[PDB]
Amino acid sequence: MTDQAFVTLTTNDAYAKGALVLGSSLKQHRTTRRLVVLATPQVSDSMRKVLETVFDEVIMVDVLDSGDSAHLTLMKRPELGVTLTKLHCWSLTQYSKCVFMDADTLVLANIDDLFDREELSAAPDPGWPDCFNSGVFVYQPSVETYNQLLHLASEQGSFDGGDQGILNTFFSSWATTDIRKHLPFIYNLSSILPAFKVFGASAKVVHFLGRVKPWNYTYDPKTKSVKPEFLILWWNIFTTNVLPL
Amino acid sequence: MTDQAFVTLTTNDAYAKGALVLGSSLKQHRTTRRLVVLATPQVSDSMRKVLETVFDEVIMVDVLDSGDSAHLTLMKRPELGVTLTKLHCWSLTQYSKCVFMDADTLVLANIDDLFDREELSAAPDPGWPDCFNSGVFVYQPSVETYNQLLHLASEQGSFDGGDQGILNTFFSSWATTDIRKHLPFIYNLSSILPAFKVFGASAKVVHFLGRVKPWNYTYDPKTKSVKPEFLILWWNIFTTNVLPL
Repeated sequence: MTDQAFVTLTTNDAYAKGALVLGSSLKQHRTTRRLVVLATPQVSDSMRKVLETVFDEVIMVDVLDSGDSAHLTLMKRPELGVTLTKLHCWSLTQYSKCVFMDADTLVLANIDDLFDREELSAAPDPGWPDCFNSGVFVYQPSVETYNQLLHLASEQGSFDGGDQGILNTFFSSWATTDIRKHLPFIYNLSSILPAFKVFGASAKVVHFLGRVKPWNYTYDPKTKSVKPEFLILWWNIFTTNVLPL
Repeated sequence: MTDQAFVTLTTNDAYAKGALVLGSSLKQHRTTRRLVVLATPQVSDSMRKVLETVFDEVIMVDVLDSGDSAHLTLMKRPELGVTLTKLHCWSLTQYSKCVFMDADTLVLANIDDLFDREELSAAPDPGWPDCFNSGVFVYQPSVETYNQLLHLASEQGSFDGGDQGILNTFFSSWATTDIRKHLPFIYNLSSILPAFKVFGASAKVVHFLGRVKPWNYTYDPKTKSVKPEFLILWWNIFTTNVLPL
């Protein structure tokens, strides 16, 4: 299936270690789709070489470059540099449908059935459930949709300063229209109690939303612990699958 | 509209002060439906007299009495006394459709359009959004449905020990079937940040989920403060509307 792909984003070498675990977990449960990672010039050249060993395409996005399609929007909204870089996922018109996943997510089972969904399909966000969490969403690349999002960013910006705010404003009918575009919470399980004991075993994707990202923990290979099984599995994939590359 | 009603529950005099504010807020925004409160013998006789000044029906429920329909279930599940008392809302077969609201909720605008919904319509719960919050839900009373819930309580109980767990287990298709049965989050806004600045103004019902209930705060009538505008409005309705009764 060279027609569809999983898309992620790395703005530095720290988040690149998260995408390496995400891409390895996508390979571990045997995905038939392509693996795409969007990278900025802040990612070092040697870290991009490590990313090529996991992902099928390492696409460079530099919103600071005047030739970039989102550069004029950046001058109006200089605080949305990361957001405008992520919005380049709609520019990947070589694919018909994609599933974007942030670098701080981890896959626990095959989620290729997400490509049976339409744009825009996303899981509900905890805290404000009438907004979807932009950590995992199924979309369809389009130059039209991409230019629509850039104009919305220039006109209004983002009410949370990130991508989730503007994406919820653009796809504002998500909470009341089609329930098939509501992904189950197990496709984007927030790391932040009795409900977990009943449904947490059916988790497919865990979203690390804590203050300390998984790669910023101090991992002890002797005890296989850190300074909670999901955080241990992240470092297990990182040491077993990612490092020998 | 003597055919439909709002239903609440009071197990003691402390929660009875919350139902007095809830019923007063329902009267403040002019509801055309009946006001029903379920009370246990633990509510004092004089507090029931105060409840009759607000609600149209004060219905007594005593699961400790051997003649109660849920008494045999209580012997199997002695920890679900409050839950089995709340489940008596389905026994109110004199109404065709009802909207249950917990005593720790507060109404900010007319929500009579909730009776355009079907059973079971409820708002998503924050924390685990694939489960609905049982603080506000639209249901249809039925002896059949009530006996179905009692048997589920005897067989499995509740995975959270309260009503929300068993109600989510019984109405398990809520998260994936009809989106019209997904009430907007403003119909049950949890008191527990950038999303509030955009949508919080459209709030219709606020659900006080904090550790300290609104009636357990120390209210100073001089400064109109407590020991945050929703907690102030609760005590304003309590002092202006409830006390002169």
